[PDB]
Amino acid sequence: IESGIAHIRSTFNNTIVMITDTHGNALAWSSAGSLGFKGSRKSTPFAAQMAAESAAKSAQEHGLKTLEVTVKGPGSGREAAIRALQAAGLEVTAIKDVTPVPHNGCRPPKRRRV
RNA sequence: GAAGACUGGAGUGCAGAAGAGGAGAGUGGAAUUCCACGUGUAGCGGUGAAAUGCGUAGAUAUGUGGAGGAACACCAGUGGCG
Ligand SMILES: [Mg+2]
Ligand SMILES: [Mg+2]
Ligand SMILES: [Mg+2]
Ligand SMILES: [Mg+2]
Ligand SMILES: [Mg+2]
Ligand SMILES: [Mg+2]
Repeated sequence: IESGIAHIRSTFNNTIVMITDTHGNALAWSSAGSLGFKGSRKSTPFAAQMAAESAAKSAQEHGLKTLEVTVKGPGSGREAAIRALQAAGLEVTAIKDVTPVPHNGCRPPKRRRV
């Protein structure tokens, strides 16, 4: 409405972008798979470019001049989408890293190729 | 072998110090999974490439509460104790 927030999760397989309110309910979303990418083409920064553009440009109807980006996931598609959202008109107030680091909680799945 | 003597071995007392040494009872936070709720739309997941799999009974993402189990981020170092 006036100032929402943007959630992004660009893992090594996909880039999902979110736009919500400041109290945190969904408005519009897009993904690298929604644009027609089949193989591992999702993980590229360019697929994140199209996802970010198509998600920010569809947030115009809701109405938002400011937003903040919360970046989660270890993939290679964060800066691209952050810049694409910032360069569509809405200025990103601040950027945060929200990766879920555990304090040695539960054992991870076994190492690959053994 | 026997009878004595000594303190440089061994032990006791006195004054200090460090420590993931052991056993019993009780509390803490972050995170994974499950459950309920509010917008929320067509995909999510995964590989070198895919498919099986989950998803219009409406998933992923998304904020708010509840349950349970296991291991203890930084400190952390050919550091410490046995
Ligand atoms: Mg002595
Ligand atoms: Mg919890
Ligand atoms: Mg599982
Ligand atoms: Mg949920
Ligand atoms: Mg929760
Ligand atoms: Mg020793």
